[PDB]
Amino acid sequence: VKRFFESYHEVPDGTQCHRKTYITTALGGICGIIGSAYSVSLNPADSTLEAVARVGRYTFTAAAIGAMFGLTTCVSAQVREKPDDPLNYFIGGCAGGLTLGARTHSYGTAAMGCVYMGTAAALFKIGKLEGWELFPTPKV
Amino acid sequence: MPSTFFNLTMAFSLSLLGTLMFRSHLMSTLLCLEGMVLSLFIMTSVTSLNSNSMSSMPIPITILVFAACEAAVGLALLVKVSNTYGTDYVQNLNLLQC
Amino acid sequence: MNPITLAIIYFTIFLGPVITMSSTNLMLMWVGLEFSLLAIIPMLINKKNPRSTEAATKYFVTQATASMIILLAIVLNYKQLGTWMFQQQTNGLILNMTLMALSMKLGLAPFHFWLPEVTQGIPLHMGLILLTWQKIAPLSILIQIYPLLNSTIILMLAITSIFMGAWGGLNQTQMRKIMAYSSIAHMGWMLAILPYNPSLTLLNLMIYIILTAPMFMALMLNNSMTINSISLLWNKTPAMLTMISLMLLSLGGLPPLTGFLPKWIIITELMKNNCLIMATLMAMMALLNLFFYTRLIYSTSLTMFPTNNNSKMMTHQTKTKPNLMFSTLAIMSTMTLPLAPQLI
Amino acid sequence: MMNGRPGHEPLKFLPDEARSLPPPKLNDPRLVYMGLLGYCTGLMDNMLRMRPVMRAGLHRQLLFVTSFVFAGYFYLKRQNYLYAVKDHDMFGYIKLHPEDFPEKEKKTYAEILEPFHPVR
Amino acid sequence: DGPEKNYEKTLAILQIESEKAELRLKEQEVRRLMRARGDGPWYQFPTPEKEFIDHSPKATPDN
Amino acid sequence: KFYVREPVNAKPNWLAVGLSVGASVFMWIYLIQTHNEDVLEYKRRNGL
Amino acid sequence: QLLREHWVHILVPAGFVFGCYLDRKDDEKLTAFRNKSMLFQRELRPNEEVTWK
Amino acid sequence: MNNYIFVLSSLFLVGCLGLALKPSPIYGGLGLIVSGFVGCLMVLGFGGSFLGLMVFLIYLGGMLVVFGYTTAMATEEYPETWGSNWLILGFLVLGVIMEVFLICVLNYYDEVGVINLDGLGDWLMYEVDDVGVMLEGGIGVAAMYSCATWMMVVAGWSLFAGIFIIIEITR
Amino acid sequence: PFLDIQKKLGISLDRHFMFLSAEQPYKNAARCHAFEKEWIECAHGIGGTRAK
Amino acid sequence: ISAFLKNAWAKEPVLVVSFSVWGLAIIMPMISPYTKYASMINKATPYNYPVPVRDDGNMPDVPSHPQDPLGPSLDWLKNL
Amino acid sequence: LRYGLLAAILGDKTTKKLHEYSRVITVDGNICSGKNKLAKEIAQQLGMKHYPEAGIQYSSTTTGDGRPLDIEFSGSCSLEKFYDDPKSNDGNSYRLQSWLYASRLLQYADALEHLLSTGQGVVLERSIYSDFVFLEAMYNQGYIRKQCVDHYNEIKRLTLPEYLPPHAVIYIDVPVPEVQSRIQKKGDPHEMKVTSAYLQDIENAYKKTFLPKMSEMCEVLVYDSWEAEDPTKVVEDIEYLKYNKGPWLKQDDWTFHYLRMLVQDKTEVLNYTTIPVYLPEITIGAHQGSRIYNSFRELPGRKYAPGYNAEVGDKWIWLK
Repeated sequence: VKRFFESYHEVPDGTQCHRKTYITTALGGICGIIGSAYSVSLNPADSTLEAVARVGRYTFTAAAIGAMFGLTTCVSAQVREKPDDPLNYFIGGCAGGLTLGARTHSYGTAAMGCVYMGTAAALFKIGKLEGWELFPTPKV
Repeated sequence: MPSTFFNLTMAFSLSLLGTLMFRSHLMSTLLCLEGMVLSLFIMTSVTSLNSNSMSSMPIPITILVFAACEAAVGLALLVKVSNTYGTDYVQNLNLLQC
Repeated sequence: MNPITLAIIYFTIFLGPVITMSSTNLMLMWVGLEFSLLAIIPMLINKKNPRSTEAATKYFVTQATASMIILLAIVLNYKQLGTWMFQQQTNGLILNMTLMALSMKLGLAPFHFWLPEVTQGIPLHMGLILLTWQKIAPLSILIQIYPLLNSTIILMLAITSIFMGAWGGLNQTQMRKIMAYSSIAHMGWMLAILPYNPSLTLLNLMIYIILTAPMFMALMLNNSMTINSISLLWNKTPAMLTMISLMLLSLGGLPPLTGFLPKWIIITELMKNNCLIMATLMAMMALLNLFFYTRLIYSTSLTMFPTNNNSKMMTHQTKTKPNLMFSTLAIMSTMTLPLAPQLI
Repeated sequence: MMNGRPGHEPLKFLPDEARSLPPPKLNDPRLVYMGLLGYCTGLMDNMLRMRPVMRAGLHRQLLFVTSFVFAGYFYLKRQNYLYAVKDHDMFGYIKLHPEDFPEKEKKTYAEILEPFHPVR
Repeated sequence: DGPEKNYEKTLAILQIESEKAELRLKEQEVRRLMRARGDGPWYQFPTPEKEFIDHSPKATPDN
Repeated sequence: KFYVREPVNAKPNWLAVGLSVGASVFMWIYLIQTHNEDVLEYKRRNGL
Repeated sequence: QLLREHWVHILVPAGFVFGCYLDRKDDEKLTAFRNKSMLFQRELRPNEEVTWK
Repeated sequence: MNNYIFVLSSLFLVGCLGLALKPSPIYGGLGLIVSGFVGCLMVLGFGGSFLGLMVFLIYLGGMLVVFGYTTAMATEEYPETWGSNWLILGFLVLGVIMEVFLICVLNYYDEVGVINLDGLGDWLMYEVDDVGVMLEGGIGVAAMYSCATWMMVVAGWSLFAGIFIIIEITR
Repeated sequence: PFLDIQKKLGISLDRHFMFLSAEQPYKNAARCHAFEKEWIECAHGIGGTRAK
Repeated sequence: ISAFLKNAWAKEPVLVVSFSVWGLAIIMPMISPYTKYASMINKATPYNYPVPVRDDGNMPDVPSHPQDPLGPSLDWLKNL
Repeated sequence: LRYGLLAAILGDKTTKKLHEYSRVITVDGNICSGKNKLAKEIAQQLGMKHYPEAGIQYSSTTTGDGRPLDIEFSGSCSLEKFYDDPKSNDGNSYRLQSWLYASRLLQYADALEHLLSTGQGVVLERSIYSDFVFLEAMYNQGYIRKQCVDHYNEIKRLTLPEYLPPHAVIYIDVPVPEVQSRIQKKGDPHEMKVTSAYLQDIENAYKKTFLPKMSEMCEVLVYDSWEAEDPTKVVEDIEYLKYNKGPWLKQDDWTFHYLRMLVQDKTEVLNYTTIPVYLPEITIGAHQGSRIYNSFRELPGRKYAPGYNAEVGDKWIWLK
């Protein structure tokens, strides 16, 4: 089910690389699938083969970004013992941004993606640690 | 009752899909809207008859009244589109992109 | 239109939302929605040009599909609970379908694409009606079921609306499209606080209307449907520049003006409910709107674009268009922050 | 939140309970600001219609000021009633549920040990 | 006027603002409890109206 | 005497002027009476 | 007379006097603790009604 | 006679699928006429009468007008049927197959929940007044002249303003 | 009702056929009339949060 | 305007008759003396069983048997 | 009570006022053809109102004091400069032509308002329908550019289709040599510089584009000079003209109402002449524009609204 995704937080970060990398690759692939769906819907391709090619490009790029993010985060948290430190997620986000920039063949996109994705991943780690909740229910 | 209502829900979903995915004719989309209305009317009628809720039998007829008014307005718009362009192809209706 | 038709269509336009707001039966709320949808189309297609017909057809198809989805939700709830009203035990998918269909009717992103085009295709007064009066009926139903709505769905819609309105307004040289994207952004803000405090949704609606109606009236004063067209205000009607600047800045949300209070109070309530990330993202992305309003202010009030020779004949004539309502609404929309506690 | 309050009366601007509260003093700062806003509205209307800003339509300006003050007075009375009702409900709920609002026991700074952070 | 005036005006200001602070804190807890439990004047969500139930004898016995 | 087309606002709309002045006077009189009555009711309810 | 040009020289002084009046009113509103602070807690001298008005 | 209503529902679903696939509006209107007939039959089976006959009558008239309008405006030199486009034909057969497949899949995942092929027809009419007299849906619909006159008022006003609306639109 | 005009006026345009347990033509009790009556009467008075 | 009404009768009798029948349909129910019985008969028609009430001694006007003198009488309908 | 839906409901209907001589009659012809005399006589004999040909100062004469204003306020164009240096470099040619078209549009609005409000017909010399002949002659002679022609065509497309055409058009045909001789006889030191090619272009436009087009919708009457003299004959032709053509037949009270509402707001009439098309010949520039606008608003009887200028004798301001 969807608990496959929530399995990401079982073992402390820095362990079960392969598994966390699989999870993040799945997340990236899903995001790329949705983005390709919207791009094909609005802004239609000239041919069905071209549309399928664009879907493949988007999905592969997003999956690669997610896989790199997960692998780099785990490898950092393992090489340095820090098992729950946002800098690991910042490094992973920068690696994902660099992957995006490389796949797009753009140094500016590489750098901006590194910075933005690293900040986003660090904030996600901080939120998981400190107990923030995206989409809180009305408590008042 | 249960299987009938499941089939009616799926029929409405099919009509909604036919509405959402266009196919170069405005009349066909209007017909899909009519099909959605028909499915909803059947669902309401079946529910009222099964519940013996006689006081709720007015509502199915009001559904038809308002659906018919909407269909008439849609047909008037189709007349205007045909006057403007010569056909009811939705490809022409794209002047507002800019 | 002749007087009988004008009366009979304006009464229907006014009655639709009144019936929805006063009805206890979901079917009669839907009837009010249908009244609005049917009665507004002739006024959209009144002028009869290809753009008017295209806008009317787009509006009709979108709104009819949304109404059918809403009726599906109503009928399924009737089947489930034997009642014509959503209860605490109504199914989550039924409520989600209702929310999505009503957001499609309103124009919240990603169900927003139709709105800027339909706004572009119609005269300015019709755009005013569409962006102000027609929002009340869909929002009333949501405000009636605010304890039942899904916070995740509503917040996704709200943040998407904020982002898409902010980014759309940047690329537009057309005043009607800019108004439509401003509508999308403010509706995102309105929907963000619906699950938590619908009184603030009503407050944001009221302030948005009190700001938008004067903006459309000022646009209608000279039929300024473009940035270049509005730039000639310093020559055609200089006196309105100060109020236009202040109204635009209030729409943007600069503190001292009244338009700040909705964003401020909504952020306060979201934070009270522990919605820090979404509140921060919304307040951060609501600055693109200030940017593309300040661009308008530069073009209209803080500089002087080139003018035409013929505008001297314009200057010669006498004008009588601005009602007594423009001054009242503009002052109320700009200079009312000190009375903030009364508004909430 | 207060729309389901017991004794709530639909579409009632000023319930009878509101008569017990003290009326807004008629030279209140808020009412004076509302009058000032009405005056500014008259001035802006003149400026928009191209009339002597401060000299034209004194009858119109008087009507603006008086109408603004009138509406402000009655609306402020309603708002005072609403705030009084809110405080009434809050204190009543606190009285009803003492176990949820226990009293506090503030130790003195003599017995409190706050950490010291040198500024070296 | 003298230092007493400013001193004992600051005392009054501090009292008022501290009381306002404690009330602002209490209102949030009160609202949280009322919303969570539903036993207060606020957040009383509507239910079907029993005034419009038909209690007269029906056509069939078992109703 | 000056304008070729006699100005649309050559003379005051005396009906409008009278009605506006009367409405302002009535609004003020009613406001003062309402304030006095409200104060009296408040004191009577609270026992002075 | 020459009032139409010189009357404008009463606004700012009027603003200052009105500000002094408003300050006195704000002083009145904070009358609590007038003689009730741990410091400055003397008993009223004969024929004295308030410590600092 | 235990599969009667299920067969009617399957026919209605197939008709709505044919309508959704959007052939030429002529065949779309024919499919909608068949669907309206089957819906009338289902309403009749559930004890209705006035409602089924009325829906059939209304849709007969509506599809007549739609036929006139489509021949006058939504026409093409080679109107498209269901078999004309092989993609449409393939998705039609796929829809039939995916209905016959989902029916079995649901019947397997649970045999009593959403669908119950076993005892199909056992749970059609729940409770009925055996010795009653005034029970037909005509009475419920006619309640609009006394008990629920507001519904009549809104419907009548909608139809009244429809004339002005269409006149203005077509002007 | 977002606006309680019907309660304000005392009129009932559409409040008298909101559920099965309401009034039916010729006193033909609906299906589950007793159960809906019991549920509505139990839930009356207390809020919609409590009644859940 | 008897002349105009007349010209209408001469050239467009159908509309004159339509409006005359409209007016007569509106008026006759008010004038007629039998309009009271139209609803009395509908009330008289018994479509549902008349459920008996439990006797308690405080019921002197409601009969005890179908053929008792007390209760509503339908002789007004018997000779209408 | 300004005209509006309320006034139309309470009365003030155009069809009620229209009579036999509630027409629009437009006199046309090359330069110096007798248009002025012919129009004056037609108007005097038929009871209609004469509208002298709109000029550079029509708007100033029709608004405010009624006096002509400085050319900086009235268009920064000069007919004398046009004739002296037709191929200028400040675009006086096209500035003059666009200003004259705008003035003619304003005058046509005034004439239509008069006709619809009172029912009395109007006799106009030339109109927005025949204005384009001068522009075409300018372009053919090289006095303006294709961009100027496109801008003029765009403004005409935006403005002209909103008004009804004249009922009758009366074209006085006089050949180019006689036009030239009449110009010399008049002896205008600047007008005499007009080349014969320009006049021939005007005649070519009149006879190729105007008359065939106007024949579609109006009643056209072509006269030679010897018939244009003795205007009684032209009036006798008009008095028996039968109008069974054009858009005037399909109008009704609730079309005249909206035409009147459009034509009653002079600001809305000229709205589209000021579209922000940045043609150098017409673009002013912020500094000069603000200078001229302030100088204009400092003119007597122009600082405030018409009823609110105490300097020009307006009274009761404090109660208006």
